[PDB]
Amino acid sequence: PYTWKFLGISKQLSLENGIAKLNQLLNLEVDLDIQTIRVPSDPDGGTAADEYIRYEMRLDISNLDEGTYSKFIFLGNSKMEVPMFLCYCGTDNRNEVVLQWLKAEYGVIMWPIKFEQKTMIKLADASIVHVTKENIEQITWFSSKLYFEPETQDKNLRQFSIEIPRESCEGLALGYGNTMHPYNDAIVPYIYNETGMAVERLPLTSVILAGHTKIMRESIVTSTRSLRNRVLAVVLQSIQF
Amino acid sequence: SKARKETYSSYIYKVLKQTHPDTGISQKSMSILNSFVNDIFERIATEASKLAAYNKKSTISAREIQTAVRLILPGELAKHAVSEGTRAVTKYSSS
Amino acid sequence: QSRSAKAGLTFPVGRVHRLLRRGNYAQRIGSGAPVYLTAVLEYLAAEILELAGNAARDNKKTRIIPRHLQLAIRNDDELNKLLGNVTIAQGGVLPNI
Amino acid sequence: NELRLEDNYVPTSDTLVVFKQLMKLPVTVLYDLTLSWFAKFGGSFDGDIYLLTETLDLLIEKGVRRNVIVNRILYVYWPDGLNVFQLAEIDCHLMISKPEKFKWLPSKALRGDGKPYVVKLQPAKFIENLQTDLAKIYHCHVYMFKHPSLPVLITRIQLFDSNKPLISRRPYYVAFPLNSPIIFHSVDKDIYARLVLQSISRTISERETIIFKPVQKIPVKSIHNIMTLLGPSRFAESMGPWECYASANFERSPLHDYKKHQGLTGKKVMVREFDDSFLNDGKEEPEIRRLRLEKNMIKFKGSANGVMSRYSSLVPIEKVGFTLKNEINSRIITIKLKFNGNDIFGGLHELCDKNLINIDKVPGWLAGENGSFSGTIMNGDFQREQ
Repeated sequence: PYTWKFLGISKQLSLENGIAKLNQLLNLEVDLDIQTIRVPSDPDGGTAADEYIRYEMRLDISNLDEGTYSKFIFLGNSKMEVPMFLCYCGTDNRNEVVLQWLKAEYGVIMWPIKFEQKTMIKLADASIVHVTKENIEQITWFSSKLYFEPETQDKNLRQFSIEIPRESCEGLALGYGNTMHPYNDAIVPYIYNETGMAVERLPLTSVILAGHTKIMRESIVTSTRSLRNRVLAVVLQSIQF
Repeated sequence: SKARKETYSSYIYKVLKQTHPDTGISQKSMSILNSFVNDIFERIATEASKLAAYNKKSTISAREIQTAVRLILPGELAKHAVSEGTRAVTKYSSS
Repeated sequence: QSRSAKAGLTFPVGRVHRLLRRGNYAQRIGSGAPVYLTAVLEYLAAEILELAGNAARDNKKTRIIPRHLQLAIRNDDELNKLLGNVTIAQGGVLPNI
Repeated sequence: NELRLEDNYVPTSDTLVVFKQLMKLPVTVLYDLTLSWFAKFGGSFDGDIYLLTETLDLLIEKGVRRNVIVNRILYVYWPDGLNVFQLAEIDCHLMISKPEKFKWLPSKALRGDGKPYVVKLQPAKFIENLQTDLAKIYHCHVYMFKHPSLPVLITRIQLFDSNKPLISRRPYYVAFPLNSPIIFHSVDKDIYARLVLQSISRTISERETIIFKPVQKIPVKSIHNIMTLLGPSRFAESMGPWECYASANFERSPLHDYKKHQGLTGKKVMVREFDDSFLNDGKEEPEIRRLRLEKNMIKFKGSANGVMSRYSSLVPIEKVGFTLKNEINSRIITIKLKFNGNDIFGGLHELCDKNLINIDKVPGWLAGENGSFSGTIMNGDFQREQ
């Protein structure tokens, strides 16, 4: 279980400017990664709006020490208002020393990331979707459950949950048909369809998939090796105005 | 449902148990003791009030009460009574 | 901690204070009068109870009776003269000899 | 077999635990018990009833602190210990004073194949047979008392062990309604729980085999509430929106006057939109606001005024977990809902007031119908959990 801390960027910055001068303050070597790929918003075609640039590096020498392991993953655009954001995992001094170094370098100031219901559910859609080496999209499904914590007096109803077996998830999407957003057309309406509760209006605490991710508003938790690309893209649009 | 009877019963019983615990009290004896105490208190209070009113004394104090009890109780008991009362008042003032 | 507890008197003190105030004996009441009167009353009650108890000892019975109360009161000549006008209910009369 | 206990045995119960039992009882009830206690077994006080009731009355006159009188009855009147009958009295009086602190579980009695057996308990005969069936194994002492304001007959059973004074165990409470197959008993899972409950079934039958089946698995407190929930009453099987039928106040007698019949007056209603306009959203009229708030109360309380602040339901429940199964395209879709809180159906009512949940599309089971029962739902039919 790895907990990810999210964080945004005010204006677009350049990070490969001085990897030689980012090390003497820290006294050990740090590598560089330059990478960009296609992020198809629509399978039929994609404009220049999905042009994304991603950076990644670490601060470590000891591979045996799995606990003292941290990664800083960057990704974002350059044409909309907010250019990019950033994410990191783990607690250490290495998670901030570079952070001050670009505190006083570029003039960008940080802010915690806010999630609400309009965004929280749609993250699991990007988590469950998969891409192969032949650019073929198939979905690996998971038995999602939701956490609800409604604020009330007398604490009459303080917490309740909804659980869906994902074979029934299979039976819902197939009934709707081939959809790229299963939670738009098979799951979320069906809860309103039967029980009459609006998931989005109600205060949602957590969306849990079966052993793949752990989504909460305060922070996202995932047991994978590294976060994917569709997740970061949907986060970027959500925090965009 | 009944307005409580104002008596000295608990204190009389406590005095008896302080003296000696073996024996007890009958209801008729209890009424007799209550009436006797009430009569003595009424006598002493009336005497103190009359004596204070005689010397156009607006208040009642320890001197007036001591004179009243000396008037009522005969001297043999009065000596012990005034001695014990003076002891009690002086020690209360000290406290 | 009650004023009676400080005074060491079994009979209460504020009780006598409120009784004196209620009885309109004087326009203004004092402060040593209730404790003095309470002490005198306690002394008299203890004296009469002890004499009745001694009469009971001579009566070899664990129950004390108005009979024994009359014995004590009338045997003590001073107490008899103090309480000459009162009559004890079911008290009986003294033997001639 | 003289293993039964009389009403004069003195177990070596700790002074501290019985000190805390008298802690909760009010002052006015301590005076009542002490007078009755001396009239039955006496005490160590060297005096008669009149002498005892005199000094005890004086403790009330002085406003004596309860710690003094509690110590008086534990260290002066009965320094040696407390009687079993006295312990039963303090337990039942604590039961009456605080009925919300004790939980109960329902159980059903069956005779033959599936014919329910209504219980008819004789206060005398039910005692000696239970004593005979229990003393052959363990020391047994029982006590029966009737609820002052309820028709139930609460029975407490305590069992003693030899490890010489006897060591008391946790008492077992079994509540018998007047005439109902449902029997409410306390919660216990020890050697004594299966020995007491089993002995009751054999004792109360006396002519045919009787078996006990647990109706529910989640205990509910407030013995007053469980009687309305599952005991013999009109409100059973007509809860939720159908609570208006339990108390027939909407319909007048045939001999009653016919001008007051609501056919002439009619009812004030509002049109509900069958087209889905709840998802998208203008300030509502206060009259429209009042009618909208009335719709929520009708489907959770059963009437505009309410059978019973306003969000409290007739019977609060803690945990209810539903399971919904439907058939779509020749396969079963399962959704499991679990609720937890103080008043589940009261909480859902408030959320509908804040426009979070559509009031038109909530089903009957979510509205409070057949409450306190959790089970699978199919084809519009509710099935209780086995």
